[PDB]
Amino acid sequence: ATLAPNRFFFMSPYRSFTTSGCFARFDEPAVNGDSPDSPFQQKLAALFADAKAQGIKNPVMVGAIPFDPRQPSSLYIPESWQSFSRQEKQASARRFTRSQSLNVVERQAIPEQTTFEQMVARAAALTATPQVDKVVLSRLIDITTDAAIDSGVLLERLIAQNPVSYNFHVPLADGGVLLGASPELLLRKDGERFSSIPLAGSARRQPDEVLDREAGNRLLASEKDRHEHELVTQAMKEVLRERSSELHVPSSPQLITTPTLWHLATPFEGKANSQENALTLACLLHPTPALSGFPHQAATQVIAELEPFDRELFGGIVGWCDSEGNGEWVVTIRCAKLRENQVRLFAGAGIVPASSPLGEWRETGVKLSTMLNVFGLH
Ligand SMILES: C=C(O[C@H]1C=CC=C(C(=O)O)[C@@H]1O)C(=O)O
Ligand SMILES: [Mg+2]
Repeated sequence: ATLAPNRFFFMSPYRSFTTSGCFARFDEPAVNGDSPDSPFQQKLAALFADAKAQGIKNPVMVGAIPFDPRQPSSLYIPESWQSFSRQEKQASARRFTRSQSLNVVERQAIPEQTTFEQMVARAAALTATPQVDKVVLSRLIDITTDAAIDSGVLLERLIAQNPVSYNFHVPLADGGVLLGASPELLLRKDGERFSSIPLAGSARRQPDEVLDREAGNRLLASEKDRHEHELVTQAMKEVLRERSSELHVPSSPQLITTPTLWHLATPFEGKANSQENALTLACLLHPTPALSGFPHQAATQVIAELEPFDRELFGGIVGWCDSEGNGEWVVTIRCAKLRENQVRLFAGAGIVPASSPLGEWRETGVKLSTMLNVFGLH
């Protein structure tokens, strides 16, 4: 049995659930969604009361928000939801046997290696200057297949290969499915308590648990990545100052893993005002310098002049919140948009003065391989 493409699914060490039905869609842009006087929040709160009044106990709001919060949002309240056991689902997925044979008929890197290296070069150059210190640049892989892609079977494969990550499956207004295995927590809020766990900095994992246990330790030392990382953490520090009652931040990062990568992480733990819910804080933080750059608005402008595509939901956030200030939001990376027989993958890095284009090209390549492995490609 597999999940139908019109259900939301979210797999997390916090709350893991599915959803059924669609009481109300919510397209409203999330810009200035960090202040509760915002159209986004007033509309959001309007719709929650609408839902409760109309008979829905414990409404939740689910879906994704795009990189650029001006662009519209892909949220909606389901008619219902249904908790499930993370560990139970890991085990069923690892046994899910029957897969789909897929024939690719086109595969396009957008852009290809050379154009990407020139974009990495022209971006690193501009970080050396007073104009920006960090920009994140991304690329895509477009895949056309000869038959519609079964979203449910693919999701089982993704769980089996990515047991530990924040795994999501989002129905879109166009009939598509946004799907991925994010390692990066952008914002959890459990009652009054909140955390965020930004990543930045990467190294390949190795098959041998000797060269693996040390390729990591290298990551912990590499000044390139340690500096990559500090830009993200200083910025999130400043932004949370007058938004959080308390706030604890380690000054040095720690190692975490995906099946493909070592990453550097810094956990944030704080308490926030009753003025705040899961999305006001998520909208505040996102995008961090791990997904856009630093300074944030200066780096969006390099991204627009350099990236030959619209990121749309990629590099956004995906998740949920309820009517009572709680929720979880993870960054939309290690992901794909599926629709009928067409798929788009996404990956970004991670660009400062010391970054070589061959390095970042291959870094994004390893990140893309999470979703390529789900598809059975290299
Ligand atoms: C943009 C991505 O990663 C971000 C978060 C973890 C590692 C990153 C890096 O080392 O450059 C990126 O800041 C992606 O996986 O597509
Ligand atoms: Mg990087």
